[PDB]
Amino acid sequence: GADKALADGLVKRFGADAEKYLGRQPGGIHSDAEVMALGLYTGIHYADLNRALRQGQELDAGQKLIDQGMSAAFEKSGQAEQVVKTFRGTRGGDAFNAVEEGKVGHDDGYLSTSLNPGVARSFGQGTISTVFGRSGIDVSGISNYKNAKAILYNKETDMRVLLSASDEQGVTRRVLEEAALGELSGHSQGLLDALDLASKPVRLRMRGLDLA
Amino acid sequence: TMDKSELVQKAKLAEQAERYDDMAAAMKAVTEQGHELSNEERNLLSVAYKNVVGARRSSWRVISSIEQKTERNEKKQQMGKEYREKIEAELQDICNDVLELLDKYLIPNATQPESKVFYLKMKGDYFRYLSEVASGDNKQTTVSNSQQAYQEAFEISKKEMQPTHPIRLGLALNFSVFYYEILNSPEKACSLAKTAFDEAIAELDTLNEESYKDSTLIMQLLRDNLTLWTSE
Amino acid sequence: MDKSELVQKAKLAEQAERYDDMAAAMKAVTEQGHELSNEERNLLSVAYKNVVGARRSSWRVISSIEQKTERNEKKQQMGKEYREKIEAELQDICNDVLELLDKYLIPNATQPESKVFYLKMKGDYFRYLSEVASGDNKQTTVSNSQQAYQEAFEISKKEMQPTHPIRLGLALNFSVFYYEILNSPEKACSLAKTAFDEAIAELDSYKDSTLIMQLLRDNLTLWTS
Repeated sequence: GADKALADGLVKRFGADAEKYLGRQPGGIHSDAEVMALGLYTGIHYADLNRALRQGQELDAGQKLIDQGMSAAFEKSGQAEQVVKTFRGTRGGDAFNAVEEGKVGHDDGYLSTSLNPGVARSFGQGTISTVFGRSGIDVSGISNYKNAKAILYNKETDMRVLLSASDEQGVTRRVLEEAALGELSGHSQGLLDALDLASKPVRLRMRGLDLA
Repeated sequence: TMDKSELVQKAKLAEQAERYDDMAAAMKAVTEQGHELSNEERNLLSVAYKNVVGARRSSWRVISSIEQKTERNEKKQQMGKEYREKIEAELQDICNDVLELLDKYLIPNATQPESKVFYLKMKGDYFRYLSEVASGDNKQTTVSNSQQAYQEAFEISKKEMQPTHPIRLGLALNFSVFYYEILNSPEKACSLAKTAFDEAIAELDTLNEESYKDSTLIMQLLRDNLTLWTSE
Repeated sequence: MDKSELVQKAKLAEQAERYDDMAAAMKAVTEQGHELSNEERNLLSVAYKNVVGARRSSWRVISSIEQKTERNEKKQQMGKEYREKIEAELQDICNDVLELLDKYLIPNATQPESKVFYLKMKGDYFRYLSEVASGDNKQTTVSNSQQAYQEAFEISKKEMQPTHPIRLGLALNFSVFYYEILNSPEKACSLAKTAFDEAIAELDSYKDSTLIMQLLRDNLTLWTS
């Protein structure tokens, strides 16, 4: 119905470019429309789509269709059973440059991360991130150039900056966490307290009146 | 009389009730059974004694602070001195009991390097606490024993642990505080904190999905100490 | 140790937050048999408030866990045993202060101000015994609490101003006794209201009294919800 309407829209607009991704995830959690949209994005359209989202430009017909196919895919997916660690490198700054440590912010575009640490850090790259989340979509069975094993996070996904630091080379080294995980996430139960870290963590009118 | 399961539950109850002397006694008895502690049991033992020793370190600092500010009175000075020495005596017994558990059971029974570093770090910590109240010859003994335990822990951590491991990072923090506060070496403190920080930020891809926030928190403490100690 | 040494030791123990030491020092001062100064009385009161307070808090936590557990009989026996251990300590603390009150503090009190203070204190520690007591013993501690509070209230209404902080503190603790121990919100609100009304009628520079008056008013609005 709605899936078929969007799937047809993608084939009418991108032809064989959309259709090469058909059936690439036989563990069919996602519709044909979603698998083609995730493929079109992962393979090449990420650059033009994310540029338009980030700049606040109106999306053309093709971009509109890819964006609704990806939104629908995230709606069906939800949170995974375990926290996944992924990596991301950019030649310059990103949307989290502005976000201070311990505070949350988000990228207006979709957030591509990789399970492969290599196809991320460090030569040429200006900001290197380690991401922890549950709501990412694994697209490695749809599109996998350079065997990047990509995990995509939804556009405008709120991320907490757990750490923002700079290398002695000038490389920004960041740790991001999906805000929706919680604040008790990433803590091994009682270890910080047990580590006995060397760092500092009635009223007054009687006193001798024991007021209940 | 009491089995391991009973003493572990008693310790968890004592913790909630903020009855740390009870928590420490229960975990001391568990340790003296001679078997290697689980991570939960180890953390229970560590939290118990951290609070038991912590209260005396805090009290010692307060009575020491008062001793300086108090007026020129032979009787008043003698009361303050006596009271500080009473706290010192308690602190020594606490540190001696945990150092006894560490030498007799905790360090020799540690089979994984994670636990070995944890307990050797702990040995450094309690000798550091003895150093804070010690003077003369005894101070030189407790100060050397602290550095030796921290160094042995540091050696194993660099060979067997990732630079982001919270146990390795917590050790780097406490050992750098030892150099800064006990050896009065801002240079040695900064050198250690900088190397640990640099090595951890170079390999953030080694962050464990279970303890990543423990790591980032200690990394922040390291960086904050470095910027504070390298002021102006 | 001399009185002067014991009082200084108690002031040192307080700063160091070593309340067991503070209580032992002030217990020894009291056992010398002379009427305590307002400073000494307040030192004794703060010492035991913290010593008993820690056990009241621990008891409430272990009692709360006992109800929420109810899964393993071995776990149930540990909780029961541990709560009874805390109870036995609480009973020892209260018995020591009630011993000081009956043997020295109440018989040596020469001014009504102090007489009210110590009888109020007697009511407080019998109230603490009542919180953990059961059956016959509970009935004895509950009666002794009411009797001490009533005895203090009679002297406070005849010899003290309605705004006196000792009189107001008594009205607060006695109303809490009616509410928590006798489960009588009516008796609780009647006492708290009369004390508040009597104090606001005769206010004519004390933020002291005003703070306790606020606690009484806050309880009245909370209980008449």
